[PDB]
Amino acid sequence: VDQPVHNYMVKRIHKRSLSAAFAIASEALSLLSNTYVDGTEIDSSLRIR
Amino acid sequence: VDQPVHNYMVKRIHKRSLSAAFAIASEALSLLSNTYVDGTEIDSSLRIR
Repeated sequence: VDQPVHNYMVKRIHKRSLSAAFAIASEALSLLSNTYVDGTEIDSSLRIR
Repeated sequence: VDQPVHNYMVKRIHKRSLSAAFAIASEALSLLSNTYVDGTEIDSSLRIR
């Protein structure tokens, strides 16, 4: 004679990641570090670029 | 980890041409360049031709 069964299960999460890079040039940092000092009509175009 | 890439290309023009010929006989030149000397009934038909 049989009796009904109960099954008990358990699972565990798995951790992953994503990574994306982002470069910048040396002249880009040099043009982006002004701190309200420059502003001639030739450096502004390079900063905008 | 990978970082985005930009590309720059430059293409130039290339020059070609077309040529087509067109001939006029010397008799037709003598007919067309009378400079107000002809005008009879038989020169007019040759000038029209």
